[PDB]
Amino acid sequence: QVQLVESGGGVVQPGRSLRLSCAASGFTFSNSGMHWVRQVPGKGLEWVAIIWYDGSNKYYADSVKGRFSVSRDNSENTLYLQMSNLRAEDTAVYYCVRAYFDSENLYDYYGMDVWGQGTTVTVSSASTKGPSVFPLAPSSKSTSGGTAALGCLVKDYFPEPVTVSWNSGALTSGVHTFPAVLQSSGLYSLSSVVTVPSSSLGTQTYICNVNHKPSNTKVDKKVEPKSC
Amino acid sequence: DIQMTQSPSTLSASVGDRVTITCRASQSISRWLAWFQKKPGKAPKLLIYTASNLESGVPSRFSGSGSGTEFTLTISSLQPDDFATYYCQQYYNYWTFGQGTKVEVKRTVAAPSVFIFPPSDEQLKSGTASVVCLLNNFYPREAKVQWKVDNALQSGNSQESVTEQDSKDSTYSLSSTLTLSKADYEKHKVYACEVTHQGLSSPVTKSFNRGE
Amino acid sequence: GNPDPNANPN
Repeated sequence: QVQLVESGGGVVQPGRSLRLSCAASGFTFSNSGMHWVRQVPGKGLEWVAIIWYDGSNKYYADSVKGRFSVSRDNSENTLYLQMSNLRAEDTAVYYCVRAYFDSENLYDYYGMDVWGQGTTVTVSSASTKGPSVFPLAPSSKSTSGGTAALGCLVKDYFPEPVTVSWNSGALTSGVHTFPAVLQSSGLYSLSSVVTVPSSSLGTQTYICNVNHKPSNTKVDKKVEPKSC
Repeated sequence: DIQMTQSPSTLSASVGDRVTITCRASQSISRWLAWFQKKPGKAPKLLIYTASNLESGVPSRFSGSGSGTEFTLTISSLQPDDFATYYCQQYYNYWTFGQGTKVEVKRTVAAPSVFIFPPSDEQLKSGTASVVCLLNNFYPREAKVQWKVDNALQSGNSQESVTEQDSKDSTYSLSSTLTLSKADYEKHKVYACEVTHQGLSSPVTKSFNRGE
Repeated sequence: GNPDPNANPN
């Protein structure tokens, strides 16, 4: 029944500010403590802040103290996180988390129970850039034991994420979109590949639909075979 | 703070196995310890609270035990949807998480199919050349992808990516991308990636010449 | 007067 939905995430330049919000439903918001927790790439999960049910007490992780501020409006069922002087190390998925609610008040110390879906904050000097989509053309070099592979190279986009869909037949052995790699340029890049029967290399035509919503770009690139 | 260490960091098991994950605290935390399940792109889910009290929504195959500094999470009968990352969290002094334990599906050896793609003409017009080597549907995760340019070993210019384990056939896929400048790409002829895997009868080479 | 951070926040 408890529902938490975060909003506010996006791209922010290092040293600027950003405010996250969290809308709560399915429980009595004014009777529950609330946490902010983040999932940092490379690191793990990390507690950020706690706020009492009425906002009378607030505690912060030492790494964000003096820079972040947590607040709430129980009349609007909303939890806020004001983030200032942001650095690239604050790039994470930020989760709104309800403190454990024990109707019986059994135990002495309190953790967390229900997590929100999370909102992604990317602190980087890189600009929001749509991808350049290049075809991974099928050929004899892209055949292995009765299987042929073709794909699309989605290069130099920012920020995450992208989605790639294809026009797959009934015998499509698989669709594999790879996790993006962060290049030294600060831009992301990934490949999306499709495996089909080797006999279908020149029989059918394949097109990858690349969607990068943060840049509001859609690219439909055709992947045609090469004679080699 | 209190430091939480989980063991093992990764474990491979079959559908139906009993799995035990251990979590150790740097200090005594009595029973102020929780276990969370997490899947890629999904919110964490509270499994066990107060070290051993199962949450009402969680199936009874999940069990927790322990006090003080040693804590264990058990899955009596591993179901298909139980393969995820599990985190312990202490809530005695602030809130700190373990490093997480990934539960992988164990299956038979699967040889990778190996593919290579020459750079497209549209990218060469942009001034760069990316060569992609593809390894599809292999198990175990261990594999070796070696780039060779005119039979010279490459290093420091290839980027590798590995998919999550496929929910269907429990295999992995790997892409290796070698990127060069157009001027550097045109100064070499033979481009090849050699793949070594336990499932292969011998190392597999996929090569193309610039311009074929 | 401030409670411990891990005290009951509800």
